[PDB]
Amino acid sequence: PEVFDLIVIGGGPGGSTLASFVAMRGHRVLLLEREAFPRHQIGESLLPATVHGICAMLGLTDEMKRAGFPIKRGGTFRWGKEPEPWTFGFTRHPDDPYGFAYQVERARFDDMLLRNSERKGVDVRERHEVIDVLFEGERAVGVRYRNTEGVELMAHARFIVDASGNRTRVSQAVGERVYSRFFQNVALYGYFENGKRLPAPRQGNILSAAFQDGWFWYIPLSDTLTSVGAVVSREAAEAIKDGHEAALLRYIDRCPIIKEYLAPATRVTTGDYGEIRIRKDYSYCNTSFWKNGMALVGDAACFVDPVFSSGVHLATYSALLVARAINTCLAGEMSEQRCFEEFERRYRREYGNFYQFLVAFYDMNQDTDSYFWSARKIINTEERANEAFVRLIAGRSNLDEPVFQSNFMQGFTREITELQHLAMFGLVPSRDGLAWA
Ligand SMILES: Cc1cc2nc3c(=O)[nH]c(=O)nc-3n(C[C@H](O)[C@H](O)[C@H](O)COP(=O)(O)OP(=O)(O)OC[C@H]3O[C@@H](n4cnc5c(N)ncnc54)[C@H](O)[C@@H]3O)c2cc1C
Ligand SMILES: [Cl-]
Repeated sequence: PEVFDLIVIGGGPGGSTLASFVAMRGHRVLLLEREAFPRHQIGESLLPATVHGICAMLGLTDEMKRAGFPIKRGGTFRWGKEPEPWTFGFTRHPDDPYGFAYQVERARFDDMLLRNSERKGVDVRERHEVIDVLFEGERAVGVRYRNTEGVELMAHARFIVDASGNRTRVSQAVGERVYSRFFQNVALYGYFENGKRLPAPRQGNILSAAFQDGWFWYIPLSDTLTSVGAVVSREAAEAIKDGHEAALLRYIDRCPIIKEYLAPATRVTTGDYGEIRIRKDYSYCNTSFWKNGMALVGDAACFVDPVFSSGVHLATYSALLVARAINTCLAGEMSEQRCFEEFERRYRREYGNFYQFLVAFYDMNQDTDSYFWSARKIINTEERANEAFVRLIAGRSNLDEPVFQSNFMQGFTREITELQHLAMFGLVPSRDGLAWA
């Protein structure tokens, strides 16, 4: 049974990124991926930190350029108080640092990434499904898998990392997955050909649009292809079944901007983009991201919600953080505890930043007759007590007098909240950036 420095379970952006970064330091890594690449996965809109930070460190800048991925300068939102769409840009000027990102076909993007792993020296093996992580001495020491044929084998390493995404079958070995009560949403999504684009030089921007029952994303993948998804209540899903296509089509009709952008369009009916998928119970965090010899990265560890497109960034950032722990420990410096505690602290900080901001962002949409939006509001009480206090001591307690009248990780249990509080409170990289100094 083969011996490695690291075994990575899953070859999406989390797994391939971590594998590459440790192999780049000259270590033995195996990466097992259940599927044969290329394969469809949701998660198409990217951020500059991944495009200009991660992908540059991986040495993929040039290959990204040549791919023909639409260039994402920011996004447009129909969201909040006003009906008119507003826009954001990553930077004030088009070409200054971290100025843009891409809208990617994940099949091609992940494949591109996994191929780069190989070339970086990673032993990647497709059609290989991990079944169990193996423990000895209270430490993760290997995995059981099935290879390309039905054959059950084993492999061993000093470190085992679950990068196997939301359907991980091994994460419970590290911690308990705890679902957010706030982001209790289901996404229903398909692909459309020949749909319209945003104006100006913004054709490649993501568009997200709120309507009465939730919100839509609208991501251009090429001149002809658009990813389109409705994010609605979990409760609505339990009645979209036996009628996937009809549910989405009816949702499209009920969102003006999406209705108009898809009027010229035909839905893809064949291939990987001809299906309409559902994702449910996607918002969660684990009670722990590492134990002893094992770590969780990407969707295996935690996920917030698709608005503002943070998933691939989180996966790739956590991959870098784990890579640094592994590259620093395999060099006999520091300790496993110091390095993996730093990993979890940093990861929870970035996850927490997005969680907090997205709760407030959901809260800012005004739609007073929407059940969906009314149930996705910041739960205050203490601010309302404060406001009443302040009204009183300003001389304004009389609300009938016209002369005078002219929290944290919401939706989570205490355990997640406390872990997040410690990490956020409400080490520096080596010159290489591949380990800790
Ligand atoms: C509705 C929806 C919309 C989203 N939109 C965006 C977006 O616009 N932008 C963005 O950045 N993110 C988006 N995300 C999130 C994004 O999908 C994920 O965050 C991202 O794919 C995480 O990558 P990963 O490497 O951790 O996992 P994955 O991409 O899921 O890859 C894990 C890999 O592990 C493999 N695997 C599974 N089990 C095993 C096993 N037993 N053994 C071996 N291999 C296994 C799988 O085949 C897969 O290839 C969205 C998510 C949802 C739910
Ligand atoms: Cl996301």
